[PDB]
Amino acid sequence: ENAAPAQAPVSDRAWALFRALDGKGLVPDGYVEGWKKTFEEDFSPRRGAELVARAWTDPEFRQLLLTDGTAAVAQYGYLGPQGEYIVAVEDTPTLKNVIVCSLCSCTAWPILGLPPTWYKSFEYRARVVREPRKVLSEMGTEIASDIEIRVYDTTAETRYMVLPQRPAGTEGWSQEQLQEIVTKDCLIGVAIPQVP
Amino acid sequence: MDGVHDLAGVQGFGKVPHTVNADIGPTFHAEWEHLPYSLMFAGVAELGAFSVDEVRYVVERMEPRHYMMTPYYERYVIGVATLMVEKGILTQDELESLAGGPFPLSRPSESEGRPAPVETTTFEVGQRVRVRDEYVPGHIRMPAYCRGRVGTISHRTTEKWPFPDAIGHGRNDAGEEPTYHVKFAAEELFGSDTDGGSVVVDLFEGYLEPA
Ligand SMILES: [Fe+3]
Ligand SMILES: [Mg+2]
Ligand SMILES: [Mg+2]
Ligand SMILES: [Mg+2]
Ligand SMILES: [Mg+2]
Repeated sequence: ENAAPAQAPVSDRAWALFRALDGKGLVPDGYVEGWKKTFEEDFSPRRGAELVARAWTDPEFRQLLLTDGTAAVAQYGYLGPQGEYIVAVEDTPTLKNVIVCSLCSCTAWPILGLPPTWYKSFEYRARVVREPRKVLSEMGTEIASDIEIRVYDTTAETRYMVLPQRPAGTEGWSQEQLQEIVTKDCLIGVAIPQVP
Repeated sequence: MDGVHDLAGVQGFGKVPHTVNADIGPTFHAEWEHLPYSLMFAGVAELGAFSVDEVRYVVERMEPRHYMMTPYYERYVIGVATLMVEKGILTQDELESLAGGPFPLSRPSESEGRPAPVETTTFEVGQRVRVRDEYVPGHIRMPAYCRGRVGTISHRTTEKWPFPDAIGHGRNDAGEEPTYHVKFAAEELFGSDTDGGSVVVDLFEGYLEPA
């Protein structure tokens, strides 16, 4: 009762699917290898960090990023699969934004990178929509009592990034220096950028 | 589809398995893990055999206990394989022969889907809307926590996309609709039983009505 179905090892099943399609000429030469390289090397939260650092140091770009995220991201050439319509959401002294896909794993892949295991977890998908303060607290981020938390559930084609507040102690830093402290977790919204 | 995948608001789960900025390791933790997404794109972009919406729906169609015990990337191996069989591109026999053992698939659909709604409204930023009190057995991009609830429009998309309830079943009548960022107060969704502020759901026009 309630037992798992019998299954071949997952690696055997995944490669069986590949071989079945490949053996029928349906997968172009180097196709999955090309995607693997894109997923590993191109789609990256370093891109989102670059966008944040630019917005932090360039008021005109900040306004573009917050009004037409797609156009802002296009300037850097970072539009892509699962990142064609972008909206950046602005943290403020009274507002903390957090992103989830409660229904599966929807993420702005090209600028955040593929979602991490934890973001796709049933724990995150179930809980962050209902108790984001406790979830963030458990994850190591204390959100002050006077700050509204707003959770964006990625339920359609909008793909989100958080523009976090710029921390004190970073005044005059270069874009490279600022990029370094904007992590994947800052872009998802579960972390606040940290100054050493 | 009111399946177990509609997890938002479910109670009883433990801690999220992460502390902020912890090392998450490589993109792929096993040598096969890039295959489900890559073969999804082969199916969508190269073969034109199915839509991304159909991939979401076929994963929703996993038997519920099967869904709950299956790691993320493996669900997409199962989902893409299922679509390839349903579309007549592959057989389950050849998948199991190549796999060297059982390769159970998602369950057949119990709905033919539905067309893009005929009667909808163009909403404006600041307008109050209610999520249509409707039950859809096939694919839908409305999490149950917002069904029948009232919120305010914060954004209307400048692009339009096929209605998921249609294209998620490979129907010819998905049309196109914009979506709306609808902001709900936490208390509208979970009463006193929430510690949040607001939740913004990105909802197709066809899921909404004036409040
Ligand atoms: Fe998702
Ligand atoms: Mg300053
Ligand atoms: Mg300097
Ligand atoms: Mg439900
Ligand atoms: Mg297993």
